[PDB]
Amino acid sequence: KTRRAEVAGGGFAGLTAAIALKQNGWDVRLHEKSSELRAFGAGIYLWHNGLRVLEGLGALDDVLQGSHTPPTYETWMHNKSVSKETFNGLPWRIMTRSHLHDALVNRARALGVDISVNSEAVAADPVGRLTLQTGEVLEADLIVGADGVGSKVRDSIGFKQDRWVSKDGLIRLIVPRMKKELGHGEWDNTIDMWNFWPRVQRILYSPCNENELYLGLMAPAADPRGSSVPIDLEVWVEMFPFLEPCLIEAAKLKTARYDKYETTKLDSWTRGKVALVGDAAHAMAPALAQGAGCAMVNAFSLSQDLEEGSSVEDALVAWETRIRPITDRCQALSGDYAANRSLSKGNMFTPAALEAARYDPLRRVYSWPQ
Ligand SMILES: Cc1cc2nc3c(=O)[nH]c(=O)nc-3n(C[C@H](O)[C@H](O)[C@H](O)COP(=O)(O)OP(=O)(O)OC[C@H]3O[C@@H](n4cnc5c(N)ncnc54)[C@H](O)[C@@H]3O)c2cc1C
Repeated sequence: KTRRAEVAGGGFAGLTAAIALKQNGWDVRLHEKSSELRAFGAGIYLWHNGLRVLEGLGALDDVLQGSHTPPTYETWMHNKSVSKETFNGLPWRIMTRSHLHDALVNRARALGVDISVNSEAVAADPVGRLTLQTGEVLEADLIVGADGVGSKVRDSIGFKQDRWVSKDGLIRLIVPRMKKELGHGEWDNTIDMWNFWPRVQRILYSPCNENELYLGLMAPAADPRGSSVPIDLEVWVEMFPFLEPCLIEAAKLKTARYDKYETTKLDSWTRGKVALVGDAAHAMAPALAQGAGCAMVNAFSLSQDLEEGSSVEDALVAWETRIRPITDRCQALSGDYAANRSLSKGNMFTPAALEAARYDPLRRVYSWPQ
């Protein structure tokens, strides 16, 4: 009677699938390749779609405590404010990655999800097996590929994949807010601080709570000072002097990494009893801040479709058919924004840009109209 799920990946997609399945009475085992459960990338934004998934997972309270909704999302071009957007009340939130990841881990443990670390999936079979790097073959009614970019679960099966890689990247960090030292201004806002002159450098300034500030320092990979890690303090201060107190702190972080990204569009997300979720299926450009939101909605939604009385194989097909278009459209528009630098103009969180954000996975409708 008790159905079994094997999840490869302990990132936001895997943790979400795990919790949602466990809530529905699945016996779920999650496998994380790393030696501990950690999330990288410094900070993250969630919108109403993602926040609803957390509500659905019973992990919302722990996320909202200790994270921040700025009074406004502000854009600057060459230090001039060009927009302030509040999205007609659409909920949104900024936090560190560890904060979101910890809430999800605690919830999974509270539910009794079996979590293994040092446990790497190297292959999956559509008939319902997952092979680990040690050689162990696990049978289950449902295998979830939540193993991120470069997914072995996906590549062991072979999907037709459109791949693209960005040449340019950014350096993401958590630093103290330094609020007093920043002096006059609106330093609780999101501030997307664009510049093309004297050089292409941008900081997305993203308060996570009273103590922690998430910064994303973005410069071309061809720029040997701006792309440097640990950060080349002088070049960031010269273009963002009003952030010097925080940048001095960022310069102390010798763990900084300059990270680029890749995008992935697949011919399908399923094969038999194997479902691909998150980056493994649909890595997208960061411009709409929806990569994880989409992953969380999709993982959540996969549990919904598995409650319909159908075989797993048919429930998977139904799931992709139902939920995929919101992700495809989001991915597409985000890619276009990123290629065209569209957010530089401000006022670009249009109703179509906000489509994925407006989606409520709990009631399966679009809310917070614009
Ligand atoms: C610059 C940038 C900014 C972004 N900002 C946002 C944002 O603000 N808001 C947002 O919603 N999204 C954002 N994203 C997207 C977001 O980072 C990803 O979409 C999301 O983290 C992917 O979740 P995941 O669970 O699919 O994969 P991952 O987070 O990559 O996790 C996969 C996990 O699987 C593990 N793993 C890997 N291989 C194996 C294996 N073989 N076996 C077992 N485990 C394995 C990994 O160790 C990792 O723990 C951003 C992306 C970029 C590039």
